[PDB]
Amino acid sequence: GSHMTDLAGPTITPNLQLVYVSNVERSTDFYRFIFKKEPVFVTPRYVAFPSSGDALFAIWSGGEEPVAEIPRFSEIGIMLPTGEDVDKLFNEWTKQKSHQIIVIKEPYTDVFGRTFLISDPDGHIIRVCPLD
Amino acid sequence: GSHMTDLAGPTITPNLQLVYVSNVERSTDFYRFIFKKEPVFVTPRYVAFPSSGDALFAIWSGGEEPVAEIPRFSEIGIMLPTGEDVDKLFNEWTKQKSHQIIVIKEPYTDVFGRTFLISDPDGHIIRVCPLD
Ligand SMILES: COc1ccc(C=O)c2nc3cccc(C(=O)O)c3nc12
Repeated sequence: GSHMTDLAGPTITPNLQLVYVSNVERSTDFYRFIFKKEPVFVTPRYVAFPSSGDALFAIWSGGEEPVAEIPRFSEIGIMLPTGEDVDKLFNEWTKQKSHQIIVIKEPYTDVFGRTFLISDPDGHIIRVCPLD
Repeated sequence: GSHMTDLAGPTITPNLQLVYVSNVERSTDFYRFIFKKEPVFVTPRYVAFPSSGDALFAIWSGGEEPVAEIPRFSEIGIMLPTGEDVDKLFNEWTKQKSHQIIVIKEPYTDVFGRTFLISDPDGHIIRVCPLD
């Protein structure tokens, strides 16, 4: 070709979503349950789960320990194909008994569509909604 | 009738990384600059950028406004092909003259290799680190 397209560095993508956890074992168990998936990389302080493409979601005990009382300003979002899927997942999580699932917001409509919020063991906010 | 017996729900993936922002237009400009990409969609309150694959990174003014000095317990991560790419990006971002970038931590080798930290306009932590 005549196409010198690789002279400006690698692409810059927010391909990691990382949350600080108090205990990696407990959070690994929690996210295995939420995602119905095994992690792709496991170490005692850092565990990664797949996202789309080359992106990852990771839990890490090397940051600052989360404090329950402190308000949070970001969310771990899970986009499902349809609004029916959102309601089915809410029903599944709130009916099953083994795993504690803390509901923060009941299903409602927001900018995302039909959506609900739960908390993880360290107070991280998880949103379920439809695909864009 | 149906010839399918699969009763599984849809794949559950953390495919939305969402942060709360005070000034959507300001944050749109910031992220357009650091990602060198246009948003997928823009509304007054809600803007998304591509992450990898089908995943998105989004900014939203409809949550709770982030407050300076409230500690944060999560990071927006940017994973690059090599450690050398990490140092090169820090040089690029600190050399350019057109956008203020607040540096939290200059480059160094952590337990996972070369890394640095910056802040976004609303105090969200952004980490640059290596894939490998
Ligand atoms: C923020 O933390 C990380 C980011 C990206 C990584 C790339 O795979 C990564 N890998 C690790 C491998 C071993 C141990 C740790 C640890 O932090 O103890 C790791 N932490 C990592």
